[PDB]
Amino acid sequence: ACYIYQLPSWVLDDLCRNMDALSEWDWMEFASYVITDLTQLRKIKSMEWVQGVSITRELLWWWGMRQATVQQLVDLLCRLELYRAAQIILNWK
Amino acid sequence: ACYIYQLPSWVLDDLCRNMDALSEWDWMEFASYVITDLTQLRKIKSMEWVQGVSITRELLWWWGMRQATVQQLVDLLCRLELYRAAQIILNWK
Amino acid sequence: ACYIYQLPSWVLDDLCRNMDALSEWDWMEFASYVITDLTQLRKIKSMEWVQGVSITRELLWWWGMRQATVQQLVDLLCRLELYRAAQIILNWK
Amino acid sequence: ACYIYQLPSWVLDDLCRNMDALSEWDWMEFASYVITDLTQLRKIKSMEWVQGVSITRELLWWWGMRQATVQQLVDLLCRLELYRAAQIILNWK
Amino acid sequence: MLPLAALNMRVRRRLSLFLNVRTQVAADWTALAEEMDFEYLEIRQLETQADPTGRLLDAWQGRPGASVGRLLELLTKLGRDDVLLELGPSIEEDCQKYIAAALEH
Amino acid sequence: MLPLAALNMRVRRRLSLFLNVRTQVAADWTALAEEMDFEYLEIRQLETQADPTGRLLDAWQGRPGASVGRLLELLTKLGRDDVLLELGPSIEEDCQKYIAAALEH
Amino acid sequence: MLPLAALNMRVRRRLSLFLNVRTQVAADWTALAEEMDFEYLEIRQLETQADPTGRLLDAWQGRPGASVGRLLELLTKLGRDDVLLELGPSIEEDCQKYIAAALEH
Amino acid sequence: MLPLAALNMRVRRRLSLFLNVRTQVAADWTALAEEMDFEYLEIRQLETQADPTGRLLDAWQGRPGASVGRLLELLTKLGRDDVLLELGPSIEEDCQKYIAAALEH
Amino acid sequence: MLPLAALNMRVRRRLSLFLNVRTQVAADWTALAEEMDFEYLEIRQLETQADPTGRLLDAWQGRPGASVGRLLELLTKLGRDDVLLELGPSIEEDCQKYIAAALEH
Amino acid sequence: MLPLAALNMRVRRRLSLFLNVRTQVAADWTALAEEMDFEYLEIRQLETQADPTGRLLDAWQGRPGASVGRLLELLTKLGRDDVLLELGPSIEEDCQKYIAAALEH
Amino acid sequence: MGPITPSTYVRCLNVGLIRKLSDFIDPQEGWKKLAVAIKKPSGDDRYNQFHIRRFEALLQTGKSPTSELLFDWGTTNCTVGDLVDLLIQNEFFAPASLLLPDAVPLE
Amino acid sequence: MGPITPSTYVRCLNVGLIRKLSDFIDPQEGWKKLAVAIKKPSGDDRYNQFHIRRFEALLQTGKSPTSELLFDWGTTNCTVGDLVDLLIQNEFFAPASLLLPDAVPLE
Amino acid sequence: MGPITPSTYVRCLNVGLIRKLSDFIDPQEGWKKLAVAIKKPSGDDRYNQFHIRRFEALLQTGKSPTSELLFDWGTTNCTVGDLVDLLIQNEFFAPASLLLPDAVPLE
Amino acid sequence: MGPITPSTYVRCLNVGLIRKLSDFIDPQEGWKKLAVAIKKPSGDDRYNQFHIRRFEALLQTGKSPTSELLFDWGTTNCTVGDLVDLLIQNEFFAPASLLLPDAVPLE
Repeated sequence: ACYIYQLPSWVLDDLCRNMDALSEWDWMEFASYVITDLTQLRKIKSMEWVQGVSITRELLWWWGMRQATVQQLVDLLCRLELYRAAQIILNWK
Repeated sequence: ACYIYQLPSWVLDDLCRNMDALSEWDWMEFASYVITDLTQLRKIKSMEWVQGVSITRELLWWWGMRQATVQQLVDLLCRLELYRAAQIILNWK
Repeated sequence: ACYIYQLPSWVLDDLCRNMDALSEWDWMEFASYVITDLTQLRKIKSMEWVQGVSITRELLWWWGMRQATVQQLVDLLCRLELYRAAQIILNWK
Repeated sequence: ACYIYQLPSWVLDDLCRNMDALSEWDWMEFASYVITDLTQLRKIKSMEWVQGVSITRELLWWWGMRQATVQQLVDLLCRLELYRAAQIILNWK
Repeated sequence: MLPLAALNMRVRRRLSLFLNVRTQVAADWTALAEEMDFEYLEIRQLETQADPTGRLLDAWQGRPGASVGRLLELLTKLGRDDVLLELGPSIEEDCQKYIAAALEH
Repeated sequence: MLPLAALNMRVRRRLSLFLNVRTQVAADWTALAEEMDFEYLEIRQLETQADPTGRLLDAWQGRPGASVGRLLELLTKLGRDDVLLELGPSIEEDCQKYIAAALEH
Repeated sequence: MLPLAALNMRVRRRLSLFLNVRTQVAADWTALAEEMDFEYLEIRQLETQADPTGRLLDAWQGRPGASVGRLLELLTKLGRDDVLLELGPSIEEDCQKYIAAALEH
Repeated sequence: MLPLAALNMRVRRRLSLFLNVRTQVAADWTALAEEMDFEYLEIRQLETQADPTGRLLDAWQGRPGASVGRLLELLTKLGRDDVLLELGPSIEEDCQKYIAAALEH
Repeated sequence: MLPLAALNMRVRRRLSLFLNVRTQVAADWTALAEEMDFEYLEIRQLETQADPTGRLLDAWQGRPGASVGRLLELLTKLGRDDVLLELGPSIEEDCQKYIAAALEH
Repeated sequence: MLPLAALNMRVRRRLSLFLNVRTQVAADWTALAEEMDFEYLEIRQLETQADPTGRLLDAWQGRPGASVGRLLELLTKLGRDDVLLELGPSIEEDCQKYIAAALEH
Repeated sequence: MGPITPSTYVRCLNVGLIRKLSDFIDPQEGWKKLAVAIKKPSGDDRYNQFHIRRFEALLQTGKSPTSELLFDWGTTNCTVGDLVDLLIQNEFFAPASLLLPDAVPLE
Repeated sequence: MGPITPSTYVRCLNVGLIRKLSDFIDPQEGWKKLAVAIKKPSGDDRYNQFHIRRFEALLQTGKSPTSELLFDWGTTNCTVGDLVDLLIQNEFFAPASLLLPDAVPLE
Repeated sequence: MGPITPSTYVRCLNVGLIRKLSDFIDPQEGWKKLAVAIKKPSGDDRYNQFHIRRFEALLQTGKSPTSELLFDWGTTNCTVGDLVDLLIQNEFFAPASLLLPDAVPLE
Repeated sequence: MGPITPSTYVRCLNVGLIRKLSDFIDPQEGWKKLAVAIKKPSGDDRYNQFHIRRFEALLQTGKSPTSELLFDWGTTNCTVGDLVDLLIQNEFFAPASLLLPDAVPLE
C-alpha cells in the first residue's frame, strides 16, 4: 500500500461496506471532513441513490485523485471515532 | 418449480407485493431469519429506498444464489406466521 | 385539457403541492376513494418517503394510466371537501 | 453568448451544478415552467438516475434545440427565485 | 438441399437486419452462430464487422452442414418464426432462380 | 436499345460514385447487381476491385439483358431517382454521340 | 489422377467464385493454398492478382503432387463440400474430355 | 533464428483470433505491437483494417528483432499463456517445415 | 510552384499516418479533402481503400490548385500544426530534390 | 560493387517475395524505390507490373549508383534485416559466380 | 403500416409510436407487469425471473425496456391484438387506447 | 453548392456542414425522431422498426447516423426544403436555422 | 466441449452458456465479488482497484462484465475447476451447480 | 520517447501509458473537467458544448475518451507540460504525478 487508490479491491470493498451503509450522519461528517466543501459533496452524495455505487468508493477514489496517502485515511478513521473501519486497513499495514 | 430462482416472474411478483410492503418488522425478522447476518442485511435494506426495487426480490434472488429450495421458502412462511404470502406459492405446488 | 395525464406540468405541480403535503388522512381517503384497493395503495404510499416524489403525482399519473378524465378529478375534489385544490384546476376549465 | 447551446461548457458546468442537484421540487417546477408538458418531462426525468448525466444539461440542451435565447434562461432564473444560478450567468453577460 | 450461394444479397440483407439485432430472450445471430457449431472465439472475432449475420452465413458455407434448408430448419428450431414469414417466400424463390438457371446444361 | 458500350468514362465515373457507396435502405450497386441477375458469389467476387459499379457494367455487358435503357429502367425501378437526374441528360447524350457517329456507313 | 489442364473454363471459374470469397473464420483459397504447400509470401503474392484461386491453380498446375486427384481430395480435407456438391458433376465430366479424347487424337 | 515468413495462414489466423479481440487487463495485440517497438501513431493506423494482429506481423517482419522466437518470448513476457499452449505445436510444426525445406542446397 | 509529384512515398506515408486517423475536433483528411474542393460524394468513395490521405493526393494532383504550397497553406489553415513541424524538413527536402534534378536542360 | 546482373534467378525472386509485401507502416519496396532515387510517378508506375521489386531492380540495374553494393547498403539503411539474414548467404555466393567466372571466361 | 388494426403485426410498428406507447408502459415498472403477462402458447411464462433481470439492466444504458421487450416479443408475430388484449387485461387502458380505440371501456 | 436554398438537393450538401447539423440531430436520439418523420409519398413510414435498428447499430462503429440516414434518404432527391419543413415541423429549429434562417419562428 | 469437467479450460466455454452463468454473477455486483477473488499465483490481487473500474464502465455499453472478465481471465488457462472452486468458496452455489453439480453442498 | 519531460510532445506518448492515465481522467467524468480546461491561445474554449457531446458518444463504443481527446488535442503539439500544468491546475494530481513527479504538491 501507500496511496488510497493503491488499496486492494477487496480491502476497499470491506471498507466501502462500512462508511457506505453507515448512519447518514456518521458518514456525512467524515466526508465534510475530507477537506471538501458545500457544493462538491452535493455531487458525491447524489451518487448514492443510483445502481449500487459506493458513495465511499467515490469519495475515496476522488480523494485518491488528489494524492491522498493511506496514513491519512487511517488518521481520520480515528480522529473521527470510526475505528470500526480502520480495523480492517490495519489488517494490512 | 424447485428453486427460489425458478419461480415464474408473476408468482414472485405477487409474493414481492407481500414481504416488500409489509411492516418494517414483519419483514425484517424474516430477513434476519434467512440465515443471514448483521452486516449483509445492511446492504439489502439500503436497496429499498431506490427506484422501486423489491427488497424481497433482492432478498429472494440472493437466497437463490445460495441454492435455496422453494420448500424452504414455504417452510419459513409458516414458521414465521406470514401465511398471507405462502397462500400464493401453494397455488402452484 | 381532457385527461388527467393531459394536465400541463405546472398545473399538476401546483396540484401536487396540495394533496401531497396535506394531512396523512385528508390525503389517504382521497386515495382510498380513487376506486383503488388495500394492496395497491401500499405501493403508492411507500413512494412518498423517497427522494421527493409527489405521491399525488404517482397517484394522479396512475389514474391517468386508467383513462381517468379531468372532470373526475374535479368531481372528487368537491365530493371530498378538498376544494383547496380544485380551485387551481378551475383556473383552466 | 446568445443562445442556450452557445454557453461555454464550464459556465454550463457550474450551472448544471445548481439546478441538477437542487431540491427535487426547486428544479421540477423550473422544468415544468420551461413551456413543456406532462409526458415530455417524464423522459427528461428518467435520465437523472443514469451514469451522472446532468438533468439540467439535457433540459437546457433540449431547450437549445428549441431556439431558446440566453436572456430567457436568465429571465426564468429570477421569475422562479433561483438567483443562486443566474449569479454565474451574469458573470458573462 | 443447395448451398447458401443460392440466396443472395436481397435476402442476406433482410435476414441480416433481423438477426444482427441483439435480443435478450430471442435469437440474435449469436444464437444461430452457436447452432451452426462455431467455437467461442470464432463467434467473438465475428462480432466485429458490421453485418455479422452475413459474415456468419459466408463463414458457414464452405462448411459441412452448409445447406439452405439447413439454416432454414435452424431458424425454425430457434423459434424465430418471424423471420421465416417475412422472408420464407423470398427464399424458396432465390432457390428457384438458381435451380432453373445454372441448369441450362 | 444499344449496349453499355455507348455510355463511356464520363458517366461510368459519376454513375459509379453513386452506387459504389453502400447504403442501408437505398440501393447500392449490390442491389443493382442483384437485379441484373447475378449469382451470390459473382457479386461478392466483385465487391473487391474498387469501382465495382463499373466492374458491374463491364460484366453485365457481354450478357443477355445488356441494354442501356435496360440499366436505365432498372435504376428507376430500384428507386434511385437521384441518379437519373444528375445523370439522365448526360446519358441520352452519350447515346447520341454513338448513334450519330459509328453510323457513317 | 491427371494434370490440372484437364479442367475447362467453366469450372476453373466457379472454382474461383467459391474459393476466393475470403472468410477469416472458415476455409478459403488460402487455407487451400497452404495445403498445396505454398509458403507464406507465396500466398501474400497470390493475394494480389484478383481471382487468386485461378492463379493458385496455375502456380500449381505444374508441380510435384499437383493433380485433379489432389485438388479434390484437398477440398475434401478442408471440408469445402460446398464445392464438391457442385463441381463434382462438371469435373468427372471434365476428366472424360481429356480421357475419352486421349487414346484416339 | 528464423523470421516471421516461417509461419503462415493457419497459424497467422489462429494468432489473430486470440490477439485481435481487445481486452481489459490481459494483453491484446496493441500491448504486443507496443512490445514490438511500434509508435503510438503507427499503432493507430493499424487498428484500422481487420486482422491487425496479422497486419502487425507483416509489418514487423521487414524490421529488426522479428524472430519467430522474439514473437514467442514476447507472447510469454505478455503472459498470454493461453495463445502459447494452443498454438505451441502449430508453430514448432510450421518451422520444421520451413527449415525442413528451404534446404536442398 | 511545384506540383504534388514533387513529394513521394516516405513523405506521402508519414502524411498518411497523421491525416488518416479520424478525429473529433481536429481536422482529419476529410476536413482536408473538403478544403481541396471535393464533393460530399467523392469524399465517401475515398474513405474506402486504406490510405485515403494518399489517394486524396493522387486524386488532387491531376486537378487545379494542386501545389505543394497549396497543400501546406491548407494544412495550416486547418491548424494541423503537428503535421507541419514534423514533415516540414522532409517536404522542403523532397523539393530540393525535384527542382534539384528535373534540371540538366 | 558489381552490376545487378550478377544476381541469379533464386534471389531476384525471394528479394521480391520480401520487399513487395506492401505495408504502409514499415518499409516495403516503395520505401526502397525512393532510396534508389525514383520519382513519385515513377513508383506509381512500378506499382503496376506485379512483382515490382523485380521491375524496380530492372529500371535500376542500369543507372548511376546501381550496384549490389548499393542494394545491400540500401536494405541496411531501411533496416530490412529481414532480407539481410536470408539473402546474405545466396548473395555473397552470387558475387562469386560472376567474380570466380570473370577472369577466366 | 398506417391503419393500425387488431390483425397487423407488432414488430411492424412505427418506431416513432413505440417510443410513445413506451412512455405509458415504461414508468412504474409498468413493463414488468407486462413482461410476466406475456405467455407462450403452452401457458408457461414467456420471460422468466432471469430474462426479466436482463431487461432491468437496460436502465443503466437508457433504453425503453418497453421497446426492447416489445421488439423482442415481436419475434413471434403476436398481433397488435395480442398486445391490447394483454394491455386491457392488465389494466393498461391508456396505451391500448392509443393503439386501437376499440375495446377500451370506461371505469 | 454555396447559396443553400429550399430548392437545392439534400445529397448535394457539403460534407463539412453535414458533420455539423449532425451534432444537432445526433444526440438524445434526435435522428430517431427524424427517421420516422420521414415518410414516402404514399404516406407510409419510410424507414420502419427494422431499418431504424440498422442505424442504431452504427454507434458501435462511431458513425453519425444523422449522416448515414441523411445521405441515405438523399437517394430520393428530397429538397433541402423537405429537410427543414420536417426539421421545423418536428421542433428541430436550431438545425433548420443553420440550413435556412427563413422559417424559424421564436417560441 | 460437451462434457464440461473440472479439467477443461474456461476460455473453451460455449458462448451460449456463458451468457447464462452471466445471469447469475452479473446482478448485485456479483462479478465484483468474483473479480477480487481472482488472484494470481503470487497471491497478489489479479485485478486491482483500476482494472475493476474498467469493467464497471462496460455497463454503459451493455456488456456482461461477468463475460468480459470471464473471457479475460481465460487468458491464463484457469480450469473450470478454478472457477467453481472460486464460485463455491465465494458462495455462488447456484452458478457453480450449473457448471458441475459435484461440489455444491446444501446450506 | 523514454525520458518523459515537460518539453516532450503529448501526441508522442506511448500507447500503453495513455490507456493508463486514461484510468485516472476517465471515470467521474474527469475528462469533461479536462476538456473544458483546454483552451486555445486566444483564450476561447477549445472544445465547446457540441464537441464535448461528440466525445460522450464514444462510451457507447467503449473508447477511452480521455485518449480520443488526448490524441485529438495532440494535433497542436501541446507539451506534456501543458498537460500536467493543466492536470495540476485542475486538481488531477494522481495522473500528473505519473507523468512527471515534479510539480505534484501534497494537500
